[PDB]
Amino acid sequence: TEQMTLRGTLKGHNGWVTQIATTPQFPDMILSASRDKTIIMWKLTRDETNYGIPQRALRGHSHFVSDVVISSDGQFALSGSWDGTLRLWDLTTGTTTRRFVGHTKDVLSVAFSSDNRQIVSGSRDKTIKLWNTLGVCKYTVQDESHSEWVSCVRFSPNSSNPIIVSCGWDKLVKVWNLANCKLKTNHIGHTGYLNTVTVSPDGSLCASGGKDGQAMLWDLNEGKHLYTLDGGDIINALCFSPNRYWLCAATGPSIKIWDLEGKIIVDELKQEVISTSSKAEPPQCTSLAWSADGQTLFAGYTDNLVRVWQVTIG
Amino acid sequence: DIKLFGKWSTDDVQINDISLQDYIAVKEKYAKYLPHSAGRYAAKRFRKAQCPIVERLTNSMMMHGRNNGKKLMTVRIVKHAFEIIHLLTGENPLQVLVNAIINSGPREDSTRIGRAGTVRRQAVDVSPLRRVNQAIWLLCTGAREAAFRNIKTIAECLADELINAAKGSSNSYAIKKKDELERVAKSNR
Amino acid sequence: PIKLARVTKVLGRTGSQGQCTQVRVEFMDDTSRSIIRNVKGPVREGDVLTLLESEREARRL
Amino acid sequence: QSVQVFGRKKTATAVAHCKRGNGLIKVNGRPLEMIEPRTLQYKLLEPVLLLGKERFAGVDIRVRVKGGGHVAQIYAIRQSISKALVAYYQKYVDEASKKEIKDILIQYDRTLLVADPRRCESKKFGGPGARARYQKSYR
Amino acid sequence: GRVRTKTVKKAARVIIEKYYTRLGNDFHTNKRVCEEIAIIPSKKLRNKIAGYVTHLMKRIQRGPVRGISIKLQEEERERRYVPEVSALDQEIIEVDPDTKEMLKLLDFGSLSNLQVTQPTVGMNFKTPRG
Amino acid sequence: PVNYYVDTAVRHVLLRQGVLGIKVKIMLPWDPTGKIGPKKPLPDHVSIVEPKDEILPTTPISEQK
RNA sequence: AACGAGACUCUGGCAUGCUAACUAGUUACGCGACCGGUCGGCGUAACUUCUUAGAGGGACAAGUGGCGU
Repeated sequence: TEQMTLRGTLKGHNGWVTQIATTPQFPDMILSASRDKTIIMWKLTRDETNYGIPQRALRGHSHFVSDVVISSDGQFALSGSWDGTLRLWDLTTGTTTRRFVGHTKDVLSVAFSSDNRQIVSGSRDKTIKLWNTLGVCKYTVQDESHSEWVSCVRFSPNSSNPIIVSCGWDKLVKVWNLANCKLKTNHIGHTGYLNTVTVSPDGSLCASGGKDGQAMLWDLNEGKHLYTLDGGDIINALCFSPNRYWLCAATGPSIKIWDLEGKIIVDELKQEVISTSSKAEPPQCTSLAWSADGQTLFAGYTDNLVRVWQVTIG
Repeated sequence: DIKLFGKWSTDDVQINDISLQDYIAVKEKYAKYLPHSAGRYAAKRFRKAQCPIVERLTNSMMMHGRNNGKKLMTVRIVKHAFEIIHLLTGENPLQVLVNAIINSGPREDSTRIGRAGTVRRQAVDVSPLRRVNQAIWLLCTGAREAAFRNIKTIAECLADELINAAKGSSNSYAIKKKDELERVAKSNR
Repeated sequence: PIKLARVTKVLGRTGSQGQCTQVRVEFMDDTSRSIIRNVKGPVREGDVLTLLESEREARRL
Repeated sequence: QSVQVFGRKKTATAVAHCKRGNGLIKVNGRPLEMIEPRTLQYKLLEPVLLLGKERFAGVDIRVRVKGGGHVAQIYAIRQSISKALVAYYQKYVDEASKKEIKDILIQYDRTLLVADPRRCESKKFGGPGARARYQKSYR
Repeated sequence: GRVRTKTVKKAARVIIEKYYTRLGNDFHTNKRVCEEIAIIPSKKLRNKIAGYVTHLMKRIQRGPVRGISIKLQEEERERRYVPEVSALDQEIIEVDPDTKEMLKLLDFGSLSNLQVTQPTVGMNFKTPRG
Repeated sequence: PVNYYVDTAVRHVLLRQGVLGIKVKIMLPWDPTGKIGPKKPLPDHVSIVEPKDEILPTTPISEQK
């Protein structure tokens, strides 16, 4: 009964966007990593010619900015890139503060806890690295972490025990404990390599999307496979909706927004406007971000462009 | 807006041919403050048409051995010729330059068929970019052997072979040798 | 009778030393008279020539 | 308030330190009208004759040049000022005015913001230069 | 020109035939997976291989590629199909009179699904030679 | 690779009626150093490891540890 | 399959990412000189943009449109 409209496009980049970060502290500032060594802090003017402007580019890296997670307050950001470093910024300055050295390969995904004192980083080094905010290597997981790369690591935004999860290219969804670093649960249910895992905002439901295109639902605190969502091609992102209680599955050319319980698609988000490029492939949805209100969905594609959405309340 | 040498307006000029429409430079966005911009236009095919034509004249003006690298001696020749044109014809020195380019380039040529030394030609069309290149190679040539030893300075003699080439007069060196290339173009047809 | 012309497509490159490009030539008076005229110089598609005579067909050299 | 960038032609490197001020632009301790090749004065003044003194109103740049020749020093300077205002208007002013400056700068001439990479070739034995050969005889 | 020699193409083809699941359509991801699977010396060879792997994985999705294994190339298509009723499950099978004589000698003249069409009446089936 | 994978030797032998000269070259093997041959491989020799058969899944197994 | 070609090695171009630098410096602070300015003028101080040289990235016909059994 509610649609998803193309309200605007966030056109400011040159490379493929990989992650967009949102905050409840600021419904106006938007940070989006990309594949052109630059995170651009957006300012949503919400004008009819443009929904947002670029405000302050965070030009600090030397390779592809693979991931961006921001703090509770809207001043700090944790960023991973393919050079192996982590750039901890300070958003009012447009200037970095820290640099985390110790990853010899491409840092794939990072995550930031609520207390802004725990930093986890998953890389092509097959190592899980726990970082203090100053720069201390708190724990390197050499506890038989993963036989291949770790695609996405995530914290758990729960009132329960804060837990971490680590999907890998060896098709294993491993659950480890904070300040204990012991494997809690293995999930062997995927054909094809895992890409993204994210947790429902209650901190009890985890979805895992892989190469098969099948989002597998998992519990955190008891850990069992609940539902088996199906999609099209390879999942590139997974989110949740804290207000509308939906599963934000990101297939390639379209976002298949799914219901968590009914498993009914609200809208199919596929938009083609040209006919000259019919012999090529449409851009793939890599970046998916759900804002605090849930009214605005920030989706980013490989056409170096981020498409914002508005929910037609009807 | 942008004035060549800070004093010549660039928008009041008007080309006449459409055969040399795009292969003649500045109308609205090739307006440069100086001729020498030092771009790399000989990198790929069909890129010397998109450099300013005053720079084309200065590049084809350093074409003697003793002057084969001197460009700051060459921008003070177009700077010391365009004022002479502006005092002799009383209008924009760029317009008369384009009119001297259009009337001087040959439009019909003959290619040699046969062995080495003997010729039996046949008439062929002339490409528009080659018509532009043949004009500056004749207009620039005419201002050297004229002003060689006839006391008069070479900077105003470039104006002497540009102003008399804009009108199509037969005392200018370029349209002479154009029509000597046209009489042999009539000889086969 | 100075006639002006278009360029549709260069065919090949001919002559003794390969200098002469062979181009299929359209007229600018919108007729479909597709004369073939040999041209000497760098020519691309979409050029516009000034043909003095406009009756002789192109022949090899 | 400090922004420091360089510009380059063949061997000349002209670094340029930009701070906020009144509009004092003095390369090598000299104002721009006093550089002894005055024949490329408009090449030197192409930034300020494109962006206007209002953008140069709250700035203060002293360009530090060395190396190269004369023309290569002039072309290294104008790249440095144009690259300095872009990084200044990026680090302190928002992205929008930086974009408005940068787009008209690349629309005028791409050399003003990115450098020309071509540099001298080695000499090869058998000739006076890089490709030209010594004249060979026959019979 | 930019023609890849048989070192690049041979290594790319055997990486395709061994690791089709790890590869994709992005160049830069295939650049990273080949440098951990394979021991490749100096970087310009690793980049030239991974470009051919991207160009090759683009072409397998459109159909067949003659250089790589048929069993794998066909199997992926199958994996990437069941019709609900079989194409051999027809209700009317149109046969000739001469076909029904063969079925009559096969004691299968009592079939219900047959519909004896009449054959065409002109004896013209050869090409007009000349 | 001719600088560290081969080693040349030129020896003159003196016979009764003149000089023979012999030239011997040996293309050294691999073994990242076993004190024999170079450590570096030949720069066009690509070596691809064999993949190990991962156990294929049938049911989504949520195995706690 | 092998030699030759290619790959390779050296060099040129990019890094406000990293490593550093009293025999290289920038910026700043006082001091000194002459009209807030000029100093290849003096000494401390943040630091590597310039300057050196290492490690590593980076470009692969990779993306798009044509022409291609």
